[PDB]
Amino acid sequence: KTPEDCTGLADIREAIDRIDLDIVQALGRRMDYVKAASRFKASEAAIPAPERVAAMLPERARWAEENGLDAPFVEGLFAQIIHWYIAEQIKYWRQTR
Amino acid sequence: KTPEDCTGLADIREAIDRIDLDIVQALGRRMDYVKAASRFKASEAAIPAPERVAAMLPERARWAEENGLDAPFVEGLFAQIIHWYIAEQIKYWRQTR
Ligand SMILES: O=C(O)c1ccccc1O
Ligand SMILES: O=C(O)c1ccccc1O
Repeated sequence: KTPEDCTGLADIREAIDRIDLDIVQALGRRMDYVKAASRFKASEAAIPAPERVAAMLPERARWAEENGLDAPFVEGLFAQIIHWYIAEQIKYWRQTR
Repeated sequence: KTPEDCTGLADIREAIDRIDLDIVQALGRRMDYVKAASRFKASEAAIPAPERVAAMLPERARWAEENGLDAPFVEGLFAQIIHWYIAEQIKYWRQTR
């Protein structure tokens, strides 16, 4: 149901649970691409790609802005996420070669 | 392209940007449902529903477990997301109710 067709918290919570599961499934598939990424790193030191992160974060802020969400909170959340995936990628690189 | 069909970082980053966009879009729609939730609350006090949050978090850990992601990271990320939405819902309630 749309937010305005929701008759109570049962409806609201079904939709929220679905959206959050979608997010979890996307973060899981995100990990697949991050591991695949390590095939195109020339060295371990290539992994963090700070210029790439610098480009990503304002992009995510813009998306926040365009979707009616506080840009600082979303951008900072994605800073945490991206740096966490980087850390995982390093660990994965080390463990698989 | 699938992670395994990606032929370089150009392909990897296209898919990651698509995934991160879907996540921002989903957080955007989630906000609509959180604000709609408020017309089913009594005062600033019924808003945080601690019994609801407590059931939510290990459900999110489980989904992370089933999607091959570190469960504390995902559980911790959602504690952060959920508590920020509660905050926004209180602000929203003050502003409109
Ligand atoms: O996960 C990412 O988005 C990322 C970005 C830059 C470098 C390494 C990474 O894992
Ligand atoms: O955003 C939520 O998931 C939430 C959960 C419990 C209480 C208030 C809320 O906004």
